[PDB]
Parts: sequence; C-alpha cells; structure tokens
Amino acid sequence: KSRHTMSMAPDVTREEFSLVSNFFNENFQKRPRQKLFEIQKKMFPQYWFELTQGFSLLFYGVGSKRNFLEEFAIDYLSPKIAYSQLVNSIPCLILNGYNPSCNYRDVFKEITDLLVPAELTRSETKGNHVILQIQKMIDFYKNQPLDIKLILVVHNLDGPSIRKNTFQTMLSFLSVIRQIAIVASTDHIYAPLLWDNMKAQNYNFVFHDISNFEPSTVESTFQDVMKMGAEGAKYVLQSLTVNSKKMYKLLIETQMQNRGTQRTGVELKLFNHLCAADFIASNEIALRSMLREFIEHKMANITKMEIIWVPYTYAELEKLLKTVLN
Amino acid sequence: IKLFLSTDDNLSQTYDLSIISKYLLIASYICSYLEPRYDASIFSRKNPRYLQPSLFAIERLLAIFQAIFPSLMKANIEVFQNLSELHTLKLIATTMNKNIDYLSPKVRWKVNVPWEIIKEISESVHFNISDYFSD
Amino acid sequence: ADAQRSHYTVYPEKRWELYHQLHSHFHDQVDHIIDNIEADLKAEISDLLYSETTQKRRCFNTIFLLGSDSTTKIELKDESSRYNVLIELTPKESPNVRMMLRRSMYKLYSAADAEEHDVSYDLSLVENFKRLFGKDLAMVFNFKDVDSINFNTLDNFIILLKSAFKYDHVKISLIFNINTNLSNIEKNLRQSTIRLLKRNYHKLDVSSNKGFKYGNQIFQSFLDTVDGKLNLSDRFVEFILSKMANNTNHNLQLLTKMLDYSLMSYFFQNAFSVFIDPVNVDFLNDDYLKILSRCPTFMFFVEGLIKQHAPADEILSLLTNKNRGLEEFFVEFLVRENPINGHAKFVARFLEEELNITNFNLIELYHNLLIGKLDSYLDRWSACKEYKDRLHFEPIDTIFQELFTLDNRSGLLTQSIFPSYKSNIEDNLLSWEQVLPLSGDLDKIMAPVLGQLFKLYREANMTINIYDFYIAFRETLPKEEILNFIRKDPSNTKLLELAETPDAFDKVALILFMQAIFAFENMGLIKFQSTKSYDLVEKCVWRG
Amino acid sequence: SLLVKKYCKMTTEEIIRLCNDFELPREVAYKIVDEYNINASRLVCPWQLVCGLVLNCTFIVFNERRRKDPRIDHFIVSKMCSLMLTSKVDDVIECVKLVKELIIGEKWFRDLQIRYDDFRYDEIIFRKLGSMLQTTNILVTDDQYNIWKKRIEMDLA
Repeated sequence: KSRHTMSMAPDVTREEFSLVSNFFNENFQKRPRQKLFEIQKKMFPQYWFELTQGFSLLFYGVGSKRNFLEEFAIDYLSPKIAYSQLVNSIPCLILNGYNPSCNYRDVFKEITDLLVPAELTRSETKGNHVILQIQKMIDFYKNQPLDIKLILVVHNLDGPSIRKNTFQTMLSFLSVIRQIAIVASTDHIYAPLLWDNMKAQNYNFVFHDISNFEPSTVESTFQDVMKMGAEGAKYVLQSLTVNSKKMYKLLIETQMQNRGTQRTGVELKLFNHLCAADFIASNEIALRSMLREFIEHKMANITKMEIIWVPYTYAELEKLLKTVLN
Repeated sequence: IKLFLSTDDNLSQTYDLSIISKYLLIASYICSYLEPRYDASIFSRKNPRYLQPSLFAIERLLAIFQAIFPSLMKANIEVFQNLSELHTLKLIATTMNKNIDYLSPKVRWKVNVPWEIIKEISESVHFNISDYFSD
Repeated sequence: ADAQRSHYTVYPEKRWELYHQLHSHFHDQVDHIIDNIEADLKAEISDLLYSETTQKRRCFNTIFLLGSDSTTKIELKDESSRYNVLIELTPKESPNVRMMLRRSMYKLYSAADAEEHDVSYDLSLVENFKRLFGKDLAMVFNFKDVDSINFNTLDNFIILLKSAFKYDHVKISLIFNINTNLSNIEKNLRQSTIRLLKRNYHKLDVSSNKGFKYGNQIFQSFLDTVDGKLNLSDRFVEFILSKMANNTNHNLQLLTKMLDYSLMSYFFQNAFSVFIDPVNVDFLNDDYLKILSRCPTFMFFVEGLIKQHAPADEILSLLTNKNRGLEEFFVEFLVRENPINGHAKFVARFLEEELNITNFNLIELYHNLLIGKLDSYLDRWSACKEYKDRLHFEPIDTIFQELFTLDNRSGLLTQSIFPSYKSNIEDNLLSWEQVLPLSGDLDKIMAPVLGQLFKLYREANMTINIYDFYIAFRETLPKEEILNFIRKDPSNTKLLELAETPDAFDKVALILFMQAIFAFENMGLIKFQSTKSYDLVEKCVWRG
Repeated sequence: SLLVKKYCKMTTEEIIRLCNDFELPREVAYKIVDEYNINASRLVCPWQLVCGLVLNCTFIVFNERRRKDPRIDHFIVSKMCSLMLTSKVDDVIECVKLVKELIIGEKWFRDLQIRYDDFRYDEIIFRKLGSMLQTTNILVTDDQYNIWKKRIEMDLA
C-alpha cells in the first residue's frame, strides 16, 4: 500500500505559516470582498423592519460571518433602534460559540442581570431552576409594552458547547419573548438537524444567505491539525546537555544506516559498546538514565535483539541531522 | 361468554407524522437488513425481520431517501426538521449519549419500531416494502 | 482582540404606518384565539380531574393526554382545607429511581412551606403531612416528556407510589403528557403495572390540529382582516396547503408566521399599497401613473379593448395621451370588494351546522374556490348535493387585482423561510461567480481559496488520500502567478525572504491547502477518520 | 433520430460545421474543440455531449436577445431538432439539464459568464441573497412592456 502521506511533505514552521497566511487573507480577493460588502449593505433596512416583529434572524452561508455580524449588530442596528424609539443605546450581548467554555449557568446569570431585576428573582434561585426562573420571566413579559431592550448575538451556533442539547432548549424559551431580538449565525451543513417543530415554534426562524468566503481568523485558533512528536521533540534538543546531542547523533546514524521503522534500530548492548567506544557511555545505568530523558519526552521507541528505534520518518531524521544536531 | 375468552388489559395507531416524515421512517427501516454491499446496486437511479437492527450513520438516510421519493424534491430543510422530530418520538435514537449527536462526530443511529407498524405505514402512503426484503 | 473571551457585553414612512394600523389589529384576532384554546385545554383537564368517585378508592387516577406538545400548562382549583400542589418531572431530571424521588419531594416541600407561613426529603413527609402542615394533600404529576424516560425507572417509580396508598389523607393523580403513540406505551411498561394503571384511565385528546377547529378558524380571521383590500392568489395558497401539511404538531403557530411574513413583503415593495384607502388619492403622481401601466391585467384588457372595439381612437385617448381620464380609468375598478371572501364566509358557517360537517380544510376550500373546483370540493361528503346550486359561485376573472395580491411568483418566501440549505451551499461552492464580482488581476485568473479544491473534491473517491489530493491541488495552481504574487510587495521584509526562496511555491501551496482543509471541518463536510493517523478522511457531503 | 445513432466521431471540420451555423465566435469555437478533446477520452456517447454544451453557451451568449425576445428560445432548439432530426423537444432539454451540472465544475464557463458580462447579475445577487426588493414576476417588466407597448401602439396607429 504505497501511499503518499502528510509525513512526506515539505513542512513549514510556526512563523513561516502564519505570516504568509496573513498575507493572503488580507490581500487575495480584497476588491471583490468589499464589493460584496457594499451590495449586501442595502439589505440592512430590511433586517431592521422585520426584527421589530420579534423574528429570530439566522444567517447561514459559506465562509466566516463573524466580521459581518459585528458590523451589523454593533454599529448599524443598536443605535438605529434606540433613535427610532424616541440615554445609552441598546446593550449588545454577544455569545462566542466557537469558544467552547460557554456554559448554561454563567450566560444566563448574565441574562437576568442584563434583563430587569424588578423582583427578588434570587428567591426563586434554588436543583435546576433555570427553566423555572425563565418561565416566571416569560409570563410577566407577555403583558409588558412591546419594545426591544436587548439584542443578543450568537456566533457559530453549531459550536462545541452551544450545540449541547440542554443549552439549545434554553435559548428556545428566550426567543418566544418579544422584548429581545435574536441574531445568530451557524456554519454547519447539518445545522437544521438541531431543531424540531417544537423549538422552531418557539424560534420562528427566518434565513438569509451571506457568503463572503472569509478565512475565519479567530475561528481557526482553537482548531488544530498535525501542524499544532517530530515537531515536539524538535525543541527539547535545543536545550539540554551537550553530551545528549552527541549520543543522539551516534543514535541517529546507525538508526538511519539502514520511513524510519523498527527494523533500522539497534541493540542495547552494542549501542552501549558504541557509546563506550567514543568515551561517552560509562555503563548501562549512565546510558539509560540520560536515555530515559529521551524516553520521558517520547523521543525514541523500543520494541523486540533489543531494538531501540526512532519513530520519525526517513526524511525527518536527516532533517534532524543537518539542522539541529549539526 | 365474550369476556371469558379475551384479556381486556390493553387499554395499533396510525401514526400522526406527516408525509415526508413518513417516507423518512420508511427509509430508516431499510437498514435493518440492507447492508452497504448490496443497497447501491438494487436501488440504482439508472431473515433479519426478526433480528435486532443495525447501526446507521448520517446521510445514508438521504442516500436512500432521495432514491425512493416520488428531481421532484431538492429542498431538505423540512426533511431536516422531521429528523429531530423523530428523535423526540424515540423512534430513531442515538447509540451514544443524547448530547453531542448534532455536529457530525462519530454518531451511529438506529430505529426502534417493530415490523408491523412499519408495514401499516408503508401501505398508509401506498409504498411497497416487502419486495426489498429478500432472504 | 477580545473575541477569544466568550460573551463579553458592550454598550455602543407614509407607507409603513398603514401597515401598522393593520398588523396589530390582525394580531388582536390571533392571541384572542390563542387564549381560547388555552382556556379550552385548562377547562377540560379541570372538570375531569375532579368528580370521579370510584368505588375501590385505592387507585390513583391517571390521565393520558394524547397528541400533546409536552408544554401544556395546568392550573389548579383552590379547594380549601386541602393543599393542592403541582410537581413536574423533566426527563432531564430522571436519572434514576433515587433522584426522581428526591428532587420531587423537594419541589413540593418548598411549595408546602410557602402556603404554611430539618426534614428528610422522602416519603416520611407524606404520612406526616397531616401533622406537618395540618390540611391534607392532593398532588399532581406533570410528566412532561414521558417517552424519553427509561420506562423501567418509571415502572419502578410507580411501585414506590403504590406504597403511599395506606394513609388515606393523601390523593394521587398522574398526568401523562405523551407526544403520541399510546400503543407504544403499553408495550414498554411491565404488565403488572398496566393492570395497576387500568383502574380509572381517561384518554383525553389534546391536539392543536383536531378536525381543524382552529386551523380553519385562524385563516378565517385572517381573511376579514384583509377583506376587500387585497387578494390571495392560487400559487400562494397551495404553498400554504403543501408546506403546512409537512408540520403536524403546530400548524397554528406556523400559519401565523408564513402569513405575517407574506404581508411584510407586500408593504415593503408595492407602491399601490397606499391606495387601499381611497383618501390617499391626493398622493397620486406620474411615477405612480407610470408603474401602473405594466400590470398584466391592465395590458391584457387593452388587448381585449382593441379586439372588442376595433375603433381604437377612444382607447388611444384613454392611454397616456390623457392622464386625468387615465387614472379615472383606474379608479373605476378601484373599490372591487371581490366577494370570494364573503362567499367563503357564506359557505363556511353553512356546512359547519346545516349539514354539520367538520372534517374540512377552509384553505383548500378557498383554493378550490379560486379555480372553480368548489363543486369537486363538496363531493367528498355528498351532502351539499341539495345545496351545490345555492352555494355555487363561478370565480370571475377579476381586473386590477394583480396590484392588490399576494403570491410567491418570485420564490421569495420559499427561499427565505424554507431554504434549500445544503443545495444553496453546494451551489455557492461550485460556481462562485454569481456571488463575487494590484492583486485583483490574480483573482480574474485564479479562483478563491475554498472553492478551487471543491471541483476536485467532487471528483475524488469515497475515502481519499490526503497527499495525492494535495498533489492534484498543486496541478490547479500555475507557477508564474504565485511568484508574481509573492513578489508583489516590496514594503514587507519578512515575507520577501520567503519570496526569494526557490521552493516557495511548493511551500506556499501546503500553507494554503492547510488553511482550506483546516476550514472544511467546522463545516462538517470532511470528517477526520481514525485520528492519530489522519492519512485518509471521509467525505459525507454529496450533491443530494 | 440521429442523436440516438451513437458512437461516431465529429472531426475538427465536423464540429466547426456544428457551430458556425449557430453563430458562435472564435473564442468558444476553438473551446468546443478544446473540451471535446478533453471529453473524447472519457466519453460514453458522443452525440449527447456535443449538443448539450452548445445549447447553454448559446443560452448565455445570445441572452442579450433571449431575455429581450422570448420567441427565439424555441427557434434555436427547434432548428437543432431539425438539424439533429430528434424525436421531439422532450429529450433535447433532458440533455441540456444534464451536462450543465457536468460543466459547472470546470474553469472556462466560470470565465465565459464573467468574460461575456452576460448572465442578469444584479438579480442573482439579489435573488440568492433573499432580497425583499427583488423582482416579482407577476409583472411584465417595464422594458418588455415598452417593447410590448411600442410594438402594439404603432400597430394601432
């Protein structure tokens, strides 16, 4: 099974990747991107009018929408609605769904403090009373004068914590209230698996496409691939004793004398004698103790001759030869 | 005599769900016997009736759903609506815990309806199912 | 800057008023109908919860509320010298036999002290409730979502409640809010407990859609709110037939949504909306007079005018040669009441009580009226055969109604309410030209980053190799443009040392490839199968 | 029924005969040879693919007349239904819907739309965007109405 693999790739370090990535995402398709941004700007009065009807507005589409939501919520809408009702403008409570550390307790503790504490609602705070406390919020809000006092934003609604099911139903009861406007965005292709006709009854979602093919700068940070071990032990050797460099150099030679697999490895006895030959290893214990340091940071393997072999590729070890060992 | 030969302890529903959700159920029962080695041949666009049901994944439904529906349909928003409607009915449930099943991690699905309620609901939408079950 | 911190708050019309007098007036008819079923559901539980005096008097009364939406709230009678408390158990609060008992005893206990003006949270309070609180006890159990619970926990729960039947100062009542499928429920429990259940059961149906007593009602109250000032076209209403048929549980909240959004479309683009009150004739303008001309029933009647009157000197004069008679030609047909509304209200009350028929849908009754299929509508009962001549109406081809109408002739609310979700995404990624219009010269000769692999992503196998896909990805990139792009900037220095490297093109491809396939995981298009290997992945997204 | 008589080669002289009658410019007339040479390798049936591509470009290069005259849209297909001697118009439209998605993953059509500037563009960026101010085709548009008007009122007087 001769497969080309990501290990057999010309790799790129940390500062080299992120800088040339920053060059593309700020200079690749710049002119048509704001050219799209001016086209969709005329839809902004249409969103203002429908949002008076308490409609949970939901934005789908390819690409990141994070920049677009923050322009649309903060600068455009939130002072426009305060001027049209008649003083600080309408409070914006974003929810970063790409941040996995969102819970149901903490954000709702913000909500009841963002909303009015007209009564002693801490008396009803008791043991899951969250649905209980919001139910007492809802029926009171059915008989209030209709005006928006809060707009909340939920970025990346299919996020790693917001897509949890006890959190989803929590947002469902918020959306039936007329005083708050719910402007959220998702990115998943299976996002309408999240809602049944029970929740969408509470939601009354409407949909709009926004596809600007954004790079998702902030949304790439928490995510990881093998760019983010061959690269792990690449830094430990840069800070050690000078003898460990030499005893790894003698290790890496005869382990690449023969991918870097088990079969190219060496027996412990002769390697003790080999590192006794260059006046390096005194005995087995002095060898093994500064070999456990290569073991503790998982920089070498052993299987069974008593074969110690390096788990990095054929291409990687000669890169480890000519750069850091030399 | 009439009471002495009947139990009278049971206080067969034609099910409430809609038409596209009805075909959504009729495709989910297909992977109680239809393995991936055979299904794509016998359902071209060109017995475990007793046994416990196998495990789904996502989009194998819409693989079979698009085939067996009367190009006549393409919008799948209401099709995605009736899935978690069927999840609340506990007729198709998750293999794992009931939490993260949305975002496509490793999540396997399965029916929990016996054969007879499938058989009535096949004829309730005039669809024939006993042909495609072949020992 | 702060976006990695989660949930940081910050503290930064002649036409529309005629909408405002119409919208809320309609919504007063909505919510008043909503409290009617709210008073209906609260009534029929309340009488049936009481007055049921069984002879054995050692059994709880159970109630199965079939078809119920798991949200049905209940009020209780005061019924003095006895406290009556409500306990609700969510399936989220159903982990075991143990905490189902322990939270539920806690929930009534605080409800007991609040009416009363240290103890243990189990059945110890239940017997001593006569001494702990004076008056007796009649609790009720709002099992919200009953089919998600492991039933052996529920079966072991009800045997625990069976032990409370020997104290005679407490009365138990169970409310089973099923979603559906009563036959499923008698399959799951232990049969020894069904015989415990079957003492005094009551299968009350609670459904929002029950013989369309409210569905046909709310569409009827829609029609009088827009009576005579608009129309409802045929292609519009069949959308309301088809799509509302796809949602069994809650039609009534959905019919409010798609109708009010449809009314929002009319006020936002149509200029003749101001003329639905004839007081606004002074707002007439040549720009309004110009846009009246392209109405289809306007120009077709002119084609009807010439063939009927082969003398066309009158017809040419009433064209834009005059303007005073031209608008007078319009306001001749302005006040058209269109009695299809009133003829519907004529026949709606009739078969409701004259023939007394209830299994009927008023919307398709309105739709069959729009084509003339009212004769082939009443046939399904064969009861209007003595009345098909007096309930008869031929739908006349009315004139100037295309300016006062609602229809999805543009596919708007088809799109913006029921979006072809993975269709519109996949259409956005194959084409990309109808979404996007120094360095832009590169864009006219090179695709955007996400979409350029997508054509090969279609052309790849079921499970694919990572590197050969990149090898195919390097084919689509020509070499001369990138070195023209990487050497475009003389101002930056840190990029320019990479720009002069002779292997820069093969390095900048894997950087750019690992920004796109990095970005095809949050969309769930491609799944990394068997992580800590990631040599092959799986593609789930197919075109259909 | 020449379209169903499959497995025949349309040579370089033969294909330019098939496009000079439908008035194709030199830009696409070499491109049809270029993409048949792409698809002469991986074909299944040569008659179906060669006609499915020539209709949608004439749908996009003549749309300055096609959107301005609806009658010529039957004219261009029926003159091929006589040229290819087809059964009816049922099977020919089944071809043009087929290969359109089969050419949507290529390069040149995404150029040929944006090179010809043909489309209309601002409709699609307002239709796909879900604009409330999009055109509702319960109307006839002002241009086609004026096309209807000036044709009829000069026929009138």
